[PDB]
Amino acid sequence: GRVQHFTGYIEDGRGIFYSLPDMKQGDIIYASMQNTGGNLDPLVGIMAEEIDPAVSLGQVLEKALASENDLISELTAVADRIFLGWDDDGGKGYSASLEFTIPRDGTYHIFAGSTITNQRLDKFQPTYTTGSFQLILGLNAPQVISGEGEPEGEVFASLAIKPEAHVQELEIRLDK
Amino acid sequence: DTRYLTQHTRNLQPGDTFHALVEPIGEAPLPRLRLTDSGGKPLAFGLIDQPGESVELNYTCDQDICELVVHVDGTDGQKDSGEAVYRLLVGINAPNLS
Repeated sequence: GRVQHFTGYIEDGRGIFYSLPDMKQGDIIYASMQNTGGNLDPLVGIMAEEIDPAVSLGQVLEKALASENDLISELTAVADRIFLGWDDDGGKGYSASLEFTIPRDGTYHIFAGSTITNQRLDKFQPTYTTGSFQLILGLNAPQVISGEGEPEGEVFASLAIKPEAHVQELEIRLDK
Repeated sequence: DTRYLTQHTRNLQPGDTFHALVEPIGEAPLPRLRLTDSGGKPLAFGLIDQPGESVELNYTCDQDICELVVHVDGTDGQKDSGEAVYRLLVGINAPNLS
């Protein structure tokens, strides 16, 4: 069992990607993603090659859908397609416990970000969430999904390089 | 005044079902029904039934404990509807229409 720690910040549901080069078929990947601050509802996923989930997930945001289980259906279908394995937004075992058996040799990527959920009871208003987190990564280490993580062996992963536009102006007024 | 509604339900035990229904008793427009957790995160949709007048809704508890909150969305309706009545049918284990 080999175990690593990571911390980071999700700025309105844009996630962070971590590279896992030369993984071996039959390896078991264990991921735990816990909220450390803010209202972030964590979303963990594992992929083979990198394609950007913000585009696809952004389209789910745009749907002011028929009603709630329409969102379940649409998020379920998108997550299943984008990731080889995924696990969700908050709950009892903190937020993201995800066991994944590696199907073949090669480079893999785990995505750590926001789910899309409702926060409020005054109106049904589903959005991405924001905040800091701790990610526990385990290679053949079952204790990671038990809520106990200690850094254990050799490094196998680190931070994966894409552009995001935001611009504004306003009027500044210096005087007496 | 009150254009949206919630009801905090009882704590559902592991592997226990839930049934819900809305019916316009005062010939009012059709509402959206939903089930959500104690926080915001939602669990279901109250679908519009075969007849076309009832809002049928279903869910079963998979987490360790389920504390639930039924929503009755009143945003798509008659503008300033002084009277709008609804009959909210809610129950745990028997699908019937102590």
